[PDB]
Amino acid sequence: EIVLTQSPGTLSLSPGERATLSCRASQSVSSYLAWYQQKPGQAPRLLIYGASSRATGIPDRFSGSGSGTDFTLTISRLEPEDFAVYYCQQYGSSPRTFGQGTKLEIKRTVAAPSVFIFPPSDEQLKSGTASVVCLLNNFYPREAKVQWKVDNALQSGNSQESVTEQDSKDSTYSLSSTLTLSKADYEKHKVYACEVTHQGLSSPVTKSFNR
Amino acid sequence: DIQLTQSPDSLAVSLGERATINCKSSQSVLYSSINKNYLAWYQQKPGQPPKLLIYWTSTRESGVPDRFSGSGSGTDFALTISSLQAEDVAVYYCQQYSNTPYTFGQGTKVEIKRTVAAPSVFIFPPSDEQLKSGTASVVCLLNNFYPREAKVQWKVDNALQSGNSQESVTEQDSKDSTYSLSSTLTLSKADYEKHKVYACEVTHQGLSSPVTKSFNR
Amino acid sequence: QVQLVESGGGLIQPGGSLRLSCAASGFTVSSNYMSWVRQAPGKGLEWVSVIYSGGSTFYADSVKGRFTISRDNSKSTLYLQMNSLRVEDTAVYYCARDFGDFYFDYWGQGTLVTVSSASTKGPSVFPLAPSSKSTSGGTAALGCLVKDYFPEPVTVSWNSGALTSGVHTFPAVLQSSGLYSLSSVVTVPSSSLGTQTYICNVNHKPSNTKVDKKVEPK
Amino acid sequence: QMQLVQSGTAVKKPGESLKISCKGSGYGFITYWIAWVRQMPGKGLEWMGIIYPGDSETRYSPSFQGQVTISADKSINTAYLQWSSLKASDTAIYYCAGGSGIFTPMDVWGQGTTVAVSSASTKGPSVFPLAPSSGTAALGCLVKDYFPEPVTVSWNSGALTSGVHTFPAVLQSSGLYSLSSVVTVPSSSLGTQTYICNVNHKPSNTKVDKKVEPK
Amino acid sequence: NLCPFGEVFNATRFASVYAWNRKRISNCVADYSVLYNSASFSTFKCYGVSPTKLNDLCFTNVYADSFVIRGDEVRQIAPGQTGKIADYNYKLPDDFTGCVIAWNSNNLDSKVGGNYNYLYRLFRKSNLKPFERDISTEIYQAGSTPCNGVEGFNCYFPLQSYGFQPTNGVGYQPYRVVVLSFELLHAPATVCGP
Ligand SMILES: *[C@@H]1O[C@H](CO)[C@@H](O[C@@H]2O[C@H](CO)[C@@H](O)[C@H](O)[C@H]2NC(C)=O)[C@H](O)[C@H]1NC(C)=O
Repeated sequence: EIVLTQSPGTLSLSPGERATLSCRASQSVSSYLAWYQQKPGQAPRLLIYGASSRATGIPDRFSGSGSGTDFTLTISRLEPEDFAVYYCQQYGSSPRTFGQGTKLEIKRTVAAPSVFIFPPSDEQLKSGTASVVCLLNNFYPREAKVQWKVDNALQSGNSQESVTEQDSKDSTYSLSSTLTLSKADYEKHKVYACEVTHQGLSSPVTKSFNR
Repeated sequence: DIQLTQSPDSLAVSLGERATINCKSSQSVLYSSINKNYLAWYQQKPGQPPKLLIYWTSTRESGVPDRFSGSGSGTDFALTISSLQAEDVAVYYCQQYSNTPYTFGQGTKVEIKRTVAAPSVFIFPPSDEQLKSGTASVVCLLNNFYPREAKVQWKVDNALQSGNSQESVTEQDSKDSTYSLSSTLTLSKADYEKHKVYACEVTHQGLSSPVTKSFNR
Repeated sequence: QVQLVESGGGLIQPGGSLRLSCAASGFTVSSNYMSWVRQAPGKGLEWVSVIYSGGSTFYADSVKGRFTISRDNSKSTLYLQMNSLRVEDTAVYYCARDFGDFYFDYWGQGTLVTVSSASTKGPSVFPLAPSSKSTSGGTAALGCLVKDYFPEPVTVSWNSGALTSGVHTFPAVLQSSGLYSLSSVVTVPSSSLGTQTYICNVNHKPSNTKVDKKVEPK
Repeated sequence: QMQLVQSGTAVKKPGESLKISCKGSGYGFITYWIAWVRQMPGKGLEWMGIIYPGDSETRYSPSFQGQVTISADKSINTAYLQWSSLKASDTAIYYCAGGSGIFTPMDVWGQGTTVAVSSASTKGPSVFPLAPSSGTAALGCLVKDYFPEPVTVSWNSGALTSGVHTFPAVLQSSGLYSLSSVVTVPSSSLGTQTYICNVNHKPSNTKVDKKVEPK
Repeated sequence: NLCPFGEVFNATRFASVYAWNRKRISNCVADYSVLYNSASFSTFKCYGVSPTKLNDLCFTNVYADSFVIRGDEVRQIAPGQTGKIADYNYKLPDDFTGCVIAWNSNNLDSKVGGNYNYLYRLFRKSNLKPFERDISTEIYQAGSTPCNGVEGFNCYFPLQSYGFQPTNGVGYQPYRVVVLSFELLHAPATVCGP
């Protein structure tokens, strides 16, 4: 077992800049390295073989460098379609192994989230379960702090968050926080508030509704 | 996993006679189909590491006396010792080396043969020094007997005892080819002093009737 | 041109078997190295097995003795027998053309294999009500709540695919109950709440569930 | 022209770790493969596995695969047999055998390594006289409650050897070994001759000279 | 009248594994003691026969196969082994009776330039039968379209070059392997020991 460590875990660069990706190995593989690109929802595509040779149909802006234990993948003049997760694979020793991958995101002006809150549906209330959904729409950067406060009391352990991939048009993220409670617990409270902390917000924004 | 079973388990052959040990193979043992069976015979004297005698079913190891010979093919193999001597007393194993799971036979004990001799039976009461500690050991001695098969029963006040005796048997004597057995009955002082007569009944082929040696506490 | 299409993925109880097929085009499968690579639902790529051009088969340590790779020259299809499946085997299995046991120059679309003792359940679709708390100026937010389904995936459409601008369908989140929950929200003009009609089309093929839920202003 | 030497006798508690050694010396050790054979007390030979020191290729019997590990160090021409959690069943003598190739007869053998898993310590034997109250009479000594083996018993400091029978040790239910050594002497020498049995137990540093005479 | 074992082991140059050389040895006396007691061999593995008992036996012919492979591929020169070398370069029968002698040759067969003229077969539609030598240099057709002798898509050169470098790991370093095979046919014997 030989481990390929990739750095950084995620990379944020604007289009037209130069991206440099690192891939270090547990042992020396001596240029027996390959590079792949995997856009979301798709299979990996071969980019570099032999740690320097370019695969057919790949633009000249992709180059491979390094040998032994240190390897570098450099992309010049980033295009909006050149942003995905890039994996390095070694074939100098069995088993053939991959790295964790490096996420490559585009970079945009800090955009404040638009906070929306949805009370549980009356139809869902009939089944005995209440789910309150808080929507953070079209914000950047991805990092965002969402806290559920019911009757001005912090809630923990009953909330799950989901984050979309970076949008193709506005280069933003969307986040959904859902607070699930039973009807009995739900009807034991009055005010359900979603407090959102983000870089683009001067002060935290709270959207709240009454049952 | 090629199984090797050899017969007989025990063999009694007089001096100057022929001893034969057969080895049966579950599967054929031949490598590259070169008419060479990959089998070996080993000799293990008591308390000594095994020594290789014959390899490839007919070839003697360097220094092996000419009286040893290997034979067989397919799944039937045999080792023959013509003119058995006193130094050939050992346990013989047939071992195959044609597959990664090397296998041995269960072994064949070889003993010289003897005109049946009856055991000399002696009984030893526990010593007074041992009796102070609170444990009593009663020893029954069967000296210079053949064959090895012997039955020893401990009867205290004509009542058969069980589970409190252990027997030990010596190897064959190098000159008169006789066995010796020691049966030890271990009891506490309280149990020992709860009875009067301790008897050792011996049943052997060389005895017309069972021989009993007893003593009174 | 080279095409690789996979089939045979789905839900299976632990210990049960499964066979994955890979239709190949543009090259002869009896003359090329071919490999199976699985990507975990969240983790990285792991090489599973490879078949040489001469017919030799090699397997990873985590799948040796349980996975068997095979090819059918007559059907030009690559196969992967799973036999004793484990929960840890739950991943998306890719079919890739191997170049001399070095690297994968072509990849198939990948099929998802989920191994769990959980049972298939259809999704419950609940409307995310567009209200005063989901509207700001012209921007109005509405969506649907796809909750408590297993296994993945679930596809969500709005107005039968006519509405695609401003639609955000979040990745499914595995709850503590062992089921999946998902939401799909759209952004619409506030003036269209009373005039336009918005319906979310939820389809869950593993349970043969198709739900078209209408969302109305509160 | 090659020889094998193994490690010393090991006495361990159950659950301990053990690692026995087997070093070869001769012309041609490079071609030789080393295999380990287990022989339980009073049992036959059991083949466990084989390793080649040059490349450390370990082939295991299916009966010993997950319960023992075979390694080697080609620098010092030594093979190793290792246990992680010793069990009471592993009480046996282990031989390493020499063969100059896979699927070849084993020519060179080691003297053997004795392994004892008993959950007992070192205790000195107790020597008790056997009463000579017996054509001819017999006397002896009782060596009881000692651990571990062996015990060497002599009569009159090795002067009396004809007619002496020293029985093999027997493992009692207490976990300690017992032994009896007896001699055959004419019944006319009981009052005149003095018979003393010398019992030595080097593991316990015990040397007892026990005089025996009729009661 | 000793057999020329020095020619095989003490050879100035060695052949590639795909074009492995074999020297037929016959009508001579083989003194193996000069060979098996050397300490210069990293691996000396024998199958079916024992070198210590060769100075007494006889054989009709003896074959010595010479080639250069990688350290990771020395494991493949053995009966019942699979791999690129074992399937497409040099295959030993499952009933093989002989020895495989390998020693490191980093000092001899490596060049700082990062390349050498040592080659192995990378592509082949079927595995090699035992003791089979394929020295074809024809473009390997991985598709249905004929290659017409020009390398391209679905058309690769069947051979690959080792990147033997002195700085590589021990596994990547070149190893010289000599395989001794003993042939016994119903015929007069020509190779016997001392
Ligand atoms: C290769 O040649 C060398 C000499 O350059 C041989 O090594 C010596 O061989 C002679 C007999 O030919 C021995 O007496 C010496 O002891 C050997 N010396 C060493 C250091 O090994 C060597 O045997 C030849 N290699 C072969 C025959 O494979």
